[PDB]
Parts: sequence; structure tokens; C-alpha cells
Amino acid sequence: IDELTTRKCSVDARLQAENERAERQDRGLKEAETTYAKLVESQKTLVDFVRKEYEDTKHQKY
Amino acid sequence: IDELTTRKCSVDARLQAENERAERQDRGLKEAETTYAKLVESQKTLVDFVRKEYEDTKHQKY
Repeated sequence: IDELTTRKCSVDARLQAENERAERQDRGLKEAETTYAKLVESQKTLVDFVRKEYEDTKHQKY
Repeated sequence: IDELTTRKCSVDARLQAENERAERQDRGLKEAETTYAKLVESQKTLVDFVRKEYEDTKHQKY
């Protein structure tokens, strides 16, 4: 029981920290998902913003 | 953990059953060992009386 308690204490400590790892991963993607979401909205809008400038630049010269 | 704990509890309960079994043997032994001491002392006493009885039988003859 004590020998398995050492396994029990080890597995409990690592999993209770693994739950911390799991939530640390959750906050890890939270920024990653947000930043990717922040980029894709910014990426698409700024590209067409350039096209908008590009269109008028083409319009003025063509 | 749970499978090994109930193994510990079961053997502890069974050991208590084994504990009294030797206690019954011990308490019975003490009564039996002491009782035979009186019997063998009486056994030697009676054969001593028989030894005296053999002397007594021929003493009346004399």
C-alpha cells in the first residue's frame, strides 16, 4: 500500500499538475486562437484595403 | 489502490480469526498441561500406594 502510495502520490501530483498543464495549454491556445483570429480579420481587411488603394491607383492610371 | 486495500483489510480480518485460534490452543494448552501435572503426580502417588498395598498384603500374612 505504501509502495503503491508512492505511485499514488506520484500519479496524483503529476496529474493535478497535468490539469495545470491542461489549463496552461488552454490559455496557450486562447492567445493563439485569438491572435490567429486577430490576424485573419486584420490580414483579410488590410489586403483588401491595399486592393482598395490598388484599385484607385489603377483607376487613376487606367 | 482499491484492490490492494481490500486485500489488506480481508487478511487483517482473517488474521484476527487465526489469532483467536492459537489463543484457544494456548488457553487450552495451559489448562491441559497443568491438569496432566496433577494426574502424573497422582499417578505416582497411586502406584506408590499400590507399592505399599503389595507390602500391606504380605504384612498381614506375616
